[PDB]
This record gives sequence, C-alpha cells and structure tokens, in this order.
Amino acid sequence: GSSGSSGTGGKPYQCNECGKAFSQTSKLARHQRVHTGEKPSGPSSG
Ligand SMILES: [Zn+2]
Repeated sequence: GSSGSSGTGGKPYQCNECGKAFSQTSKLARHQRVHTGEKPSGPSSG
C-alpha cells in the first residue's frame, strides 16, 4: 500500500492538455477550443 496522490484533487477543471488555469470556468470552456479534436468512444462500465 503506497501513500501518494495522482487524481485525488488538484486540477478538476484546470486545463491539463497544456496546463493553463482560469479565474472562471466560463473563459476556460472557450480555452478548450485550442484543443479541438475528435474522440469517438462507446459506453463502457467496469
Ligand atoms: Zn489548454
């Protein structure tokens, strides 16, 4: 059992692609545009 932090809080909305944060999610939503692209994927649980 290792005690580390990978995805237990930090950058929930903050852009991870480039690593840019914004005061409000509003402006952030538009920022995602720069990272425009396709990503097909069906429903999968498990
Ligand atoms: Zn970005």
